[PDB]
Amino acid sequence: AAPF
Amino acid sequence: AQSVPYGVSQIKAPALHSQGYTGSNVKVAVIDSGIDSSHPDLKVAGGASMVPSETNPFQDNLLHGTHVAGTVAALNNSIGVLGVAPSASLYAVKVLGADGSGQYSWIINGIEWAIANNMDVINMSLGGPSGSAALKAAVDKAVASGVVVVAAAGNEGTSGSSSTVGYPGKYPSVIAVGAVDSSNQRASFSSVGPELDVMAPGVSIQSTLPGNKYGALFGTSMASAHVAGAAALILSKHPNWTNTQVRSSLENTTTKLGDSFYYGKGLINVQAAAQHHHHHH
Ligand SMILES: [Ca+2]
Repeated sequence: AAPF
Repeated sequence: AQSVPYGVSQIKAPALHSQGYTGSNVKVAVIDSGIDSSHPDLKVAGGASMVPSETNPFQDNLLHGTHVAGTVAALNNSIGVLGVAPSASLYAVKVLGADGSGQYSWIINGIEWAIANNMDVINMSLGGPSGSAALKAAVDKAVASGVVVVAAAGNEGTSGSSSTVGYPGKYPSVIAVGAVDSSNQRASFSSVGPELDVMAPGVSIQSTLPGNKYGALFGTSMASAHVAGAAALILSKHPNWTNTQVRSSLENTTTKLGDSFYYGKGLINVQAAAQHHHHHH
């Protein structure tokens, strides 16, 4: 994941 | 002087503040890059870091979790901004490394931490492009335990006729939040698909940033923050509502906008949500  | 970012007003948070509904005693996990606890406009209650290299969840290296936190619960005072739920008990759950990514295992660790430490609301202002059965199990378990689970829908825009909603946003147990601007127009980056549940302000959102700063960010992360804060306002008026009742209150009282594939149910109205859950009865 990564920041949205 | 305190500024109330327009997004807080756009969702009708201030009408609830005046009645004494501010998120008091509601525990909100910001599952993200951490939260700067030294910020004068944030009161961090606790939290955890699930990042191997990064033991401190109060060190926000990505300047992201702090911004999300401030939309959820920036303090009501004479400085800075104002949270949707300015009395909420704020938890820094760091699952994103300084490099800009995190493992789903670290997200699951945060979710399991949030169940074990009795968070009322999980906000996952993050996601990845592919699923995992493990991540779904984890958000399903959080929902089974009565946690309101909010996630950013993703920033992938349109892709022909396909859902571009990220994970864990895409899972039915999760409230998937897309981004509108101040005109209630969908932000071009906002992920689309039938998994989209609601919209909230996601463009030019002023919030807290590390080192006693403020700034505007854009993303479905900002939108999800509004909805997690909204969940906290609702629970500060209706503490025994189930997570399902809280979800229905937000989804069933929206301002309808465009097609459900692009806007879900439309823009949340936390004042309308706080009247009644509209789940069954
Ligand atoms: Ca403030």
